[PDB]
Amino acid sequence: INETADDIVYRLTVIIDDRYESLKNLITLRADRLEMIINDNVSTILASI
Amino acid sequence: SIINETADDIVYRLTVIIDDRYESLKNLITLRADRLEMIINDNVSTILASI
Amino acid sequence: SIINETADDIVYRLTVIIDDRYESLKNLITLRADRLEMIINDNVSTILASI
Amino acid sequence: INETADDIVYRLTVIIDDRYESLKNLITLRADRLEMIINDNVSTILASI
Ligand SMILES: [Hg+2]
Ligand SMILES: [Hg+2]
Ligand SMILES: [Hg+2]
Ligand SMILES: [K+]
Ligand SMILES: [K+]
Ligand SMILES: [K+]
Ligand SMILES: [K+]
Ligand SMILES: [K+]
Ligand code: NA
Ligand code: NA
Repeated sequence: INETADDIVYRLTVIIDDRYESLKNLITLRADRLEMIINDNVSTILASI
Repeated sequence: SIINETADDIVYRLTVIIDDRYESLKNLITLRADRLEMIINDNVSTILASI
Repeated sequence: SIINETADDIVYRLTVIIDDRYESLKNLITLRADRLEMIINDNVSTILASI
Repeated sequence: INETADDIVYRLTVIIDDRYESLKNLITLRADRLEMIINDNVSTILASI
C-alpha cells in the first residue's frame, strides 16, 4: 500500500495539471482577446474623435 | 483487492469534484469575459457612431 | 468500514480544500471582473462628459 | 499501516496549492494588465476628447 497506492497523488496530478493548464490558457486567451478588442477598437474611436 | 478498488474510487470521486470546479471556473470566466465584451462593444457603437 | 472511512477522509479533506481553492478563485474572478465595469461605467462617463 | 496516511492529502495539497497559487498569480496579473490599459487608454482619449 506504499509502493502502489501512491497513484492517488500521481494520478490526481495528471488531472489537476490538465484542468490548470486549460484554465491558465483560457484566462490568457480571453485576456489577450479583450486587449485586442480594446486597442483595436480604441484606435478607431481615436481615428474619428 | 479492496486496496486497488478503493484508490480508483478516490481518484474517480475527486476527479468528478476537480472536474466540477474546473467547469464552474471555466464557464464563469467565459461568462465574465463575454460580459466584458458586451461592455466594450457598447462603447464602440456609442462613441464611434453617435459620440 | 475501515478503508471506506479513510477513503471518505481524504476525499472529504480534499473536497473542501478544492472548494477552498475553487471558491477563492471564484472570488478573484468575480471581484476583478466586477471592477472592470467600475473602471468602465465610471470611466465611460468621462468620455461622455468631454465628448 | 497504522491509522492515517495523511501524506496523501499533504503531497496532494502541495499540488492543489501550487496550481492554485499559479492561477492566483495569473488572475491577479491579467486583472492588473487590463487595469493599466483601462487607465492608459482612457487617459489617451482624454487629450483629443
Ligand atoms: Hg489505502
Ligand atoms: Hg452575451
Ligand atoms: Hg501594465
Ligand atoms: K501569447
Ligand atoms: K452543460
Ligand atoms: K441580454
Ligand atoms: K493499509
Ligand atoms: K498595479
Ligand atoms: Na487550506
Ligand atoms: Na485560501
